[PDB]
Amino acid sequence: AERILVTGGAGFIGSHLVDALLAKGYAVRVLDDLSTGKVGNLPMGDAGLELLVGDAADAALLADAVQGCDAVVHLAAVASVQASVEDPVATHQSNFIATLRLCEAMTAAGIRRVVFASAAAVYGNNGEGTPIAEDTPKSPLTPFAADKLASEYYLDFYRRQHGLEPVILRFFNIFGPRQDPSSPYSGVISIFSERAKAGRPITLFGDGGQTRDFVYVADLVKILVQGLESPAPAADATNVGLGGVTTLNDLIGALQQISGKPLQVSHGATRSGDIRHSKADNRRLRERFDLGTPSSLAEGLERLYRSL
Amino acid sequence: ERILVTGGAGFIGSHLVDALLAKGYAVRVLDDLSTGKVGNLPMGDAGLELLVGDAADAALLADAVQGCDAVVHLAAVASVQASVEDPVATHQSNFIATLRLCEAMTAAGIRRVVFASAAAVYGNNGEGTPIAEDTPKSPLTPFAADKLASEYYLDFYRRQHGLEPVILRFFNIFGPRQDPSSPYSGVISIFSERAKAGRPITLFGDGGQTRDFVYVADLVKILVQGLESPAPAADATNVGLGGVTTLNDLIGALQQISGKPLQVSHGATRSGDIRHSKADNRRLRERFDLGTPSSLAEGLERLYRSL
Ligand SMILES: NC(=O)c1ccc[n+]([C@@H]2O[C@H](COP(=O)([O-])OP(=O)(O)OC[C@H]3O[C@@H](n4cnc5c(N)ncnc54)[C@H](O)[C@@H]3O)[C@@H](O)[C@H]2O)c1
Ligand SMILES: NC(=O)c1ccc[n+]([C@@H]2O[C@H](COP(=O)([O-])OP(=O)(O)OC[C@H]3O[C@@H](n4cnc5c(N)ncnc54)[C@H](O)[C@@H]3O)[C@@H](O)[C@H]2O)c1
Ligand SMILES: CC(=O)N[C@H]1[C@@H](OP(=O)(O)OP(=O)(O)OC[C@H]2O[C@@H](n3ccc(=O)[nH]c3=O)[C@H](O)[C@@H]2O)O[C@H](CO)[C@H](O)[C@@H]1O
Repeated sequence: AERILVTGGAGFIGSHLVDALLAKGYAVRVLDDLSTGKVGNLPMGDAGLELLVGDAADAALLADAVQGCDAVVHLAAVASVQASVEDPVATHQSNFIATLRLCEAMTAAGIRRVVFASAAAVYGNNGEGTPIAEDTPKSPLTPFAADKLASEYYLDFYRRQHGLEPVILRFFNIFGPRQDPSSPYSGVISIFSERAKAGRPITLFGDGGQTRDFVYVADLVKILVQGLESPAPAADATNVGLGGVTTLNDLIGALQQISGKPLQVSHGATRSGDIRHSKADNRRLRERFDLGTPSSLAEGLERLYRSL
Repeated sequence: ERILVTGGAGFIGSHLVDALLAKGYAVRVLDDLSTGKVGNLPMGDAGLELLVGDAADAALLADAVQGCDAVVHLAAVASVQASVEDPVATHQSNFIATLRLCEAMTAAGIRRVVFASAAAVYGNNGEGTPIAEDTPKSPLTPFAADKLASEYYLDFYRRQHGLEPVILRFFNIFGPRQDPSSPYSGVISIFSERAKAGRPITLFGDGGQTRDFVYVADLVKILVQGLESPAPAADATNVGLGGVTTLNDLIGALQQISGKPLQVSHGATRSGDIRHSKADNRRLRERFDLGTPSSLAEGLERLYRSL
């Protein structure tokens, strides 16, 4: 049985990927420092699962972790953009050095396929209010965003210089069960859903007209598995957004209806770094992957709410 | 007023150090002497202070910026090929040193930093076209990705912490003290050393390739203006002259300077070589006082006369 190394596999997106890889018959090795990841997210009773707790920027750990692995999915990073604004030096280790060290370890081990979690943040404000195509000029505004873009550049260098096979995916806004809502900068759907379940007020920053291209985690996981299994993945990046439009106000009403309970909406000022309109151009994604019928917002919110 | 020059013992840096001392600045050099040479520096000037160490070293940088009014950040492993051979080690010099400097400048309250970026951030996208600053980016090596990442971090420190970066993308700089010791050294430093020594040169390709060559003294003038301008622009500026010199032109010009003919061996075209590279220097002309730059023949004669 083939083995998949998944960095950041104990986190929100990773642990769902781990569940799906195991069900398909893969062996899975998780590398995670448990900074936001959780052992309780993993099916520790699965004989096909191994867990290494450590830093993904640690070259000695990566030299051990890649041995016996046939492919990689690189999800480890400090996901909070705001954390990179507060501490660019520390987060640069997790958000870029880990990518560089993984490229070194994969090339030494002879492993070619790596699926990489890049981010819509590399566009910055360029293309706002339009479907953002992948060749939109880049404008990373934070150390996180610049580190994701730098990661793409280095992955492409190892592709051309050393035969690596990167699958670069720029996630738009992912949501669903296990997304951690404990931070004021957690994803808005995890925060809003947690408050609605508890019967407590949510806070809306701005007028609510901001739009996001939300993707339910199970649809992203399908794309991640396809990235591991495709015979000759494209060299350049692929947006993972649906090209859908959801205002925060749409989200508030849909969530309130699903919860069956009243929802108080308090106000706060528009966030300083807030992009108003964000939407992916889905053409490369629809050409390169079989999306099937993705979950609608309502379907994804219901699955989230019913899990808590 | 004291200026910190990281990489100040190198080719461009030491010419800058000379100019800054001549203008009355005190100058502090931070250099690890990997390629820089103390012989490039006017040691015992009494306005010159030399620190030897790693520009990525946090504690050394904290000392180096203390008492400094401005910074020129030239330290990097200049060789693209060394970054191909060792991405991990060169990332420390080519990017971490920039991040650590941003941190040290913010803590010490120093705003102005002139930064040596590079035409390599464009990859091959500039082939055959005047290369403007919004030419799409395609850094092909760790060196080029690190220069561009340095740019992005510098802009983040500008918006988040009040830094004043002057981002300059150098095209093909040449002149005295440029190390001709590598096969990948600048073509002018290699051809000039061979012409002075009366030894054959190797031309990779047909010699029709064109480059936008900039004599180091003209770049140094731009660097000083970056330090002294009252309100520099936030985005990058290409440093080229918009000049077009074929390698066959360069060979003929050097033959005429040296007085002897140059034997020219024929090599294959380098893989990935850009055939036609020219800056669109409109932003340079608008933001800086270019005066009358040295022609190629002028810069070649000054280089050749110093060998
Ligand atoms: N909307 C989204 O969720 C979204 C959007 C764009 C990009 N991404 C990217 O997707 C990936 C997964 O994010 P997520 O939403 O599941 O959040 P997450 O925080 O739950 O997952 C991040 C995981 O990485 C682990 N990790 C962090 N630093 C590490 C290190 N130095 N060494 C080892 N493990 C480390 C954490 O413990 C956690 O399990 C990240 O790269 C993130 O930046 C997510
Ligand atoms: N045509 C060109 O010469 C050209 C073109 C584009 C960019 N640049 C950039 O201009 C700057 C100067 O390059 P140069 O042509 O003068 O070459 P150079 O090698 O002579 O100068 C580089 C200097 O930086 C120093 N240095 C290197 N790593 C260091 C470290 N970790 N800590 C401290 N000092 C360190 C070296 O000792 C040397 O003195 C570099 O950033 C280079 O990438 C040059
Ligand atoms: C010295 C230098 O800064 N080189 C940089 C410059 O390369 P460039 O190719 O622009 O400059 P170069 O000086 O390395 O070479 C210019 C031309 O001369 C040719 N040639 C060179 C040596 C020789 O002995 N014979 C010969 O024919 C060479 O193949 C090339 O066609 O720009 C690139 C980015 O786009 C990289 O940043 C390179 O590192």
